[PDB]
Amino acid sequence: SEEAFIYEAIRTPRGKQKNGSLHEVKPLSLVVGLIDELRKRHPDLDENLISDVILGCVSPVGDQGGDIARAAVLASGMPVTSGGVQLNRFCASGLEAVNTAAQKVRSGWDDLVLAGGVESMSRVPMGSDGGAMGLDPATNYDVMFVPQSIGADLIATIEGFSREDVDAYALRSQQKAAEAWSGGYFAKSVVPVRDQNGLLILDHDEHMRPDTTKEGLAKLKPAGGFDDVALQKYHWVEKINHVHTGGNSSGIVDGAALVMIGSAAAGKLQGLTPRARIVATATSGADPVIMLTGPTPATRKVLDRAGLTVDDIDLFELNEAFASVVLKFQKDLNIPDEKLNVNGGAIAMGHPLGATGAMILGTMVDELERRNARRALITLCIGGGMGVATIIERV
Amino acid sequence: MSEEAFIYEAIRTPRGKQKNGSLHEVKPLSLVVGLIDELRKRHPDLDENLISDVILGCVSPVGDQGGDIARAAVLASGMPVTSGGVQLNRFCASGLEAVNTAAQKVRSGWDDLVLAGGVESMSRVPMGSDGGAMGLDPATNYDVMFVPQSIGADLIATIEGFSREDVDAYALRSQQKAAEAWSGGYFAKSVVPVRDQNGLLILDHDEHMRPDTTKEGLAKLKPAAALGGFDDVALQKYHWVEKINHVHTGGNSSGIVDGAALVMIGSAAAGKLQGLTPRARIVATATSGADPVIMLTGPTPATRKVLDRAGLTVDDIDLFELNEAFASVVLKFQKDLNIPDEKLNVNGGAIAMGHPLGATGAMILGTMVDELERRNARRALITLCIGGGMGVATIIERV
Amino acid sequence: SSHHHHHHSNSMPDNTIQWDKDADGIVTLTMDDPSGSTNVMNEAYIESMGKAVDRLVAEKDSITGVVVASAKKTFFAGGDVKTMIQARPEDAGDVFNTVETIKRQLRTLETLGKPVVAAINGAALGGGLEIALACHHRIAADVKGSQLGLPEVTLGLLPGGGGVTRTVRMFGIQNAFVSVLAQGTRFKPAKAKEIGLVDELVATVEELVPAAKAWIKEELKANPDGAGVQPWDKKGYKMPGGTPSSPGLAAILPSFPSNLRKQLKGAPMPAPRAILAAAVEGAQVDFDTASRIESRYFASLVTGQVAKNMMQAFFFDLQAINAGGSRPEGIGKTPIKRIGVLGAGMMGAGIAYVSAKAGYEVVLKDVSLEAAAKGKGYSEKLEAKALERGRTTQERSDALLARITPTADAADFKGVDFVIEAVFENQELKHKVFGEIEDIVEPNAILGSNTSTLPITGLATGVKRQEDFIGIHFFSPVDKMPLVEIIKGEKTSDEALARVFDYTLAIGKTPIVVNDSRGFFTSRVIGTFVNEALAMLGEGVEPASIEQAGSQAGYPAPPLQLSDELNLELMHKIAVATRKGVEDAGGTYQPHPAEAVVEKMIELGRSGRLKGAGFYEYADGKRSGLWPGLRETFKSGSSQPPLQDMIDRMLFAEALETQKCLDEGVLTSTADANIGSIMGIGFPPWTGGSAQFIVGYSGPAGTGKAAFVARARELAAAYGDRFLPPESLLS
Ligand SMILES: O=C1N=c2cc([N+](=O)[O-])c([N+](=O)[O-])cc2=NC1=O
Repeated sequence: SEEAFIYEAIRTPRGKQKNGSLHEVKPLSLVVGLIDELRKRHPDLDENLISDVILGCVSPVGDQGGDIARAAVLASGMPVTSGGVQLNRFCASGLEAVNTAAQKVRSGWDDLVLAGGVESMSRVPMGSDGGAMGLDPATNYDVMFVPQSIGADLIATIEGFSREDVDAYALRSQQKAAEAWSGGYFAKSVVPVRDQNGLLILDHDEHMRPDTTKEGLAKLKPAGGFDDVALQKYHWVEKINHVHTGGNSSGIVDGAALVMIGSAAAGKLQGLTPRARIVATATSGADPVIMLTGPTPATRKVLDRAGLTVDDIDLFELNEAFASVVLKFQKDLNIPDEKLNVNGGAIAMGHPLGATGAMILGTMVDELERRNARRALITLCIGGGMGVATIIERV
Repeated sequence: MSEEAFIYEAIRTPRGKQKNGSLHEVKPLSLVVGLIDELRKRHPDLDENLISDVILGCVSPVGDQGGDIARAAVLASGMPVTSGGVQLNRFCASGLEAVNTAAQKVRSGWDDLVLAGGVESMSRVPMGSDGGAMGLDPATNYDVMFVPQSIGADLIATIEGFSREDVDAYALRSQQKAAEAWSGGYFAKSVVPVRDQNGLLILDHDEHMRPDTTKEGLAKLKPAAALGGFDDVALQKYHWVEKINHVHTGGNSSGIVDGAALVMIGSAAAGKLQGLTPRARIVATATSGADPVIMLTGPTPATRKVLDRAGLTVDDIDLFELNEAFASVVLKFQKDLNIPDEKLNVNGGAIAMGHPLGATGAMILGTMVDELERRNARRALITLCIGGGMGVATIIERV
Repeated sequence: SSHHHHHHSNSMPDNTIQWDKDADGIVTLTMDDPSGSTNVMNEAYIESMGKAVDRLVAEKDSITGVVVASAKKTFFAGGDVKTMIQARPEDAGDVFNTVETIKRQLRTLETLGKPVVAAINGAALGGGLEIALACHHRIAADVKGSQLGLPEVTLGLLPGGGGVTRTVRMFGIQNAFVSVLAQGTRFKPAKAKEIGLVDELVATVEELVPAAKAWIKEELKANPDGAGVQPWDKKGYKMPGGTPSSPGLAAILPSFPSNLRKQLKGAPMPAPRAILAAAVEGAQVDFDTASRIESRYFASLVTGQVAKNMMQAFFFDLQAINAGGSRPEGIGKTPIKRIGVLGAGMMGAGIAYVSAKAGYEVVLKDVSLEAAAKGKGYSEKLEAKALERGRTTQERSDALLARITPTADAADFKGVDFVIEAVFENQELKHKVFGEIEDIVEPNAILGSNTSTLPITGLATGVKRQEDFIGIHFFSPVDKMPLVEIIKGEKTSDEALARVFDYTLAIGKTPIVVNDSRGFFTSRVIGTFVNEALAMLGEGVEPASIEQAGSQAGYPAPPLQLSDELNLELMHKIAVATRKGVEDAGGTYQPHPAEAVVEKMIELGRSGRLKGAGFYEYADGKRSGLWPGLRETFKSGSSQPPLQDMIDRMLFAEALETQKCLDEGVLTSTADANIGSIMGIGFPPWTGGSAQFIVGYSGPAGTGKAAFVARARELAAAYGDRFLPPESLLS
């Protein structure tokens, strides 16, 4: 019934893993910093009308345990009635939080919802939470658990993506990310992180290597017998071509992102101006061994659900977990090259698991408005073989 | 808000006790897969490809409960790989939040058939194992006056004037109604016994129950936060209160147990296509909160909000189900809304049978679906207090 | 990245470190700041250590070990308070960079690959101990007066030169915070070695540098692989008590902030909680990341208001008092031989104990030998508790009690040159008691009176030598209260001021000098504190809230509890004397609203703890709890003002009352007002004193004197004209 609109979409800069600027910053502080920015954007906002705060977090332990979303509500002084829930759907958690917020707004039982995610991978490395799919031999031996990097190398082997092909995609991601920063595209959405004294800690995406060359990408080296496990299922493949390095894979970084979502009435009541409308969401899946093929049926599903086709979509934003995944996605749906990840992706700027979905979502909200374009489709692959997709329409 | 969300199945495991419990040897992933296999047994021809998501509440998602245990259940149980799997954590209401989120996904129209519930193996993954952004940050913990739930319950009893005999009288009442419900066969078809990989019985009853509980036995227990300082912190906010009367013991508080629950939620068209009979309808859901130091007064504004959202009053509700985290919280809830006693937790609660954090919300929800059918009544309202002083309430209507 | 403050472009600071390299390759850094008698962590030190640390790296091939020593009586004490007290919020970047540069030098020294030994010859406090903690081995000389610790929390700061980070990695979070950091405890060298702060001791200072070079030579020969490597820089390091992620410490970690909040009673003291945050956060990351977090919390305290309050009082105000700021200029000395205490009550017995503990022969007279004997038992009871705690030997305790001679005969005051009377608060009684003794004592004896309210000028007429009559006001319990309020009568000579001034320092207490005026400074100001609380009680405010308000304001005792020990009958005749002075001068007395509550409790037979019942109940000599009939008597709960309003009313009443004492000439300096209010009546240390509270007030509406007046006018419009500020505070 109700229509869900995006009113604000902001994110922190992404600090790198080794000697990163955000390593001294607790993930709770990353979220609270963005809450304080929204207050600066709308100081007359009646926070009592915020009914929930939904955060994605893939490793909710230690600094990220104990429902970090509720911690953000209390630490930031938001009303105690503003809720706070943590969710984990692996890489899509940030976008799942946005989709869930939109679906709660559509049901009419939530008025104004904050959504996003947070992941401080330099403080809480992935796998810190444990898990049965990895640490239980009975079920690990059955689901054929394989790290996602090997799934990506397998995709490049089947589709025929050479080492030069995946490095060529990594290069343009660096080029397009550098062009977006220098062009001022991110000047409004990337909120610099500061300490309790106001001193600057970080104001840009440290993981970026804008002086990347194709010759440098070739010098890089690729990354338990998991190769034999994957080839046991994909038996028609004799050998996996390991083409993925740290230069054509997503960067491990720290960051957080927030998105404010509400109904037209909820925004009008609070003097907010809508920026985009959530058209449709979808969730699908694919092979759990190859792992990173979920986005293709999830994108197909969200298009049929909205009565749209690829030709109706202006921008395609797929998370750059690995270069072959994006090239597989581009090849399958025949995505024009000038519509895909136009402002660079995780290869250049980093992939802070729980926050990524909300970051690339807000990235398309800005780019649609900047280009004065109509529709954008956002999707992420997920560990375990899942897929989430979202279509937004500029307003 | 177009599609109506319906409950088609709601089952749970028995709750195994903390010390020498029957479920201590059972991985929490197995407790969920067992419930999945029970749903297949009840509907062998259901096209599992129409299940679009599996949403599990879990308050300590670490170790045996980390790595998106909902996704682990999908893969381990051989469910279609497109059935998703998401873990959420909203403290005590995680189980009901998962159901509420499942229902809200169906109402938006972008999901067809969703499994929802929770899992908590507290004998294997104790409360607090996940750490906590508030606990590991003294700068946060100092500002937001963190107080454990047991002291908020004592503070509620002090303000409202609930004596040690009052809270123990409710605790006796919960043990009795729980034993009557088990003896009367009420739980025969919803409590799914846990078995090993050979089919051997492990647990078929809520072994935390103490049906021979007496008033005198409860009075002999000692009050329960053993480090100190939290009383002073609490009274720093409630400065008009002089002394906290610690009245809560292990016999009038929720039991630490292991368990899991699953609920199947879908649209009318979804159940019709799979040949399913709808058992009840999700009328309305709500989320509110109250004072974070008292923490456990959150259920009251969430209940008034879900009643107003559904256009109902207390009189329109036939059964009230509130989680028995602490006896004083229930007596405060009953006192605030003038809930008739014959309508409140009519089959017992967590004091008798236990409170498996992430799964409790779905357990007491399914308890009301079964009791509405057994009594042929119309409406039931289910609510739970939450840590950090949040509240979740849900109204269901028998179909 | 640099070891220096500047890296661009007249005037450079002097050198404070001497360099010396022996034939073995052991460099001896001898800190000797020519600008003072104590090495301090100022800009001259930072530049001097920067050159030395640069030189240690450049000549590392010819250097085998380092020794850090001092040429002063002390080792190294404190930082530049004059600079840190001027740090504005905009100066946070400069403060941050300074401590980061300071720790960058100590970190290079620490990771030199060579053993560094600290030769601690004297006191190593604050920044001094932080330099020693950066060394791999610490040797101290067990000399008299030597103290070691990190007492910056007492100035509203934290150990920002690695003190937090290193102690936590030496002792764990809990032990470092509780034993060293949270209260800035000082340790004698023997205690320092016992807790792990110091490794070895020597009897004299001349053995230090040789023993240091000896330990270097043996460490190189015995442990060549781990020489110059701190425990936390080894691969298998495991923090004592565990890291925040270890299951054992994680089980009790969330209770650390609540326990600290219990200790502080909810008072607004930010430095302890900043230390706890830096400690815990630092233990989650590497040493260098931990150190940088330490700098950010430090900069947060230095630019805050509370640190400026504390630095103003406990450093500048205290130093001015201890330097004879209130003492008459040209007066010599006059040693004391025999002290004569009149009265064996709690006051007189406490005065005789602190006088005997200082090494004086005391004659303790009372009306009966049984009474004087029970007075000396107060000293025996404290000595017996110090024997069990092990703080004094049986030989030293026996000599202490042997200096107390309990008597009932006035002739036993023969040869007494210092009289301290502590009898009942009654003029003609003190007149009588002094008359019985003025001719037996020495003709040059000081005639001191421990009076709370009666003016000294009137008390002086009861003796012959009024020039030697003076008010020497102590505070219960005397063995713990550190202030002495010296009251100058009209006839009191300037020499008598100095003799009591010198006596106060001899017994280890802090003096203030006050001109004669009934109520003096302490009693008058503390009266407005308890009167505001009794006003709130009469207005219908809950007693539990009033007590909570007093504790969260920062007071050591809540006001209803304190009123029960001041005795309400004494408060009654205080107002009766005030009412008589106004009505005899023809004026109209405006009674304080608290007077109606006092007379009410008197009528109900609950005049205080001394008579068994007051605002609290008392059983077996202990306080039981708030009297249940209190709520019914005053309709408690009918008035529910904000807690901050209750807190501010108590603080502002004393702050405003202090300003009057300064205006009327009762006090002579703001230093005496601040320390006098803190050490005398227990004004909260975070305010820096009742005078500093005005110039440094901080509320939601602003900061400073202007914001104080706005809040005072806010309180006056809602609670009464008594909160109106004097013209001295207005513009
Ligand atoms: O008992 C009843 N239950 C009902 C349940 C529903 N329901 O919604 O499931 C409805 N209805 O649909 O209006 C009407 C009902 N009328 C009744 O009398």
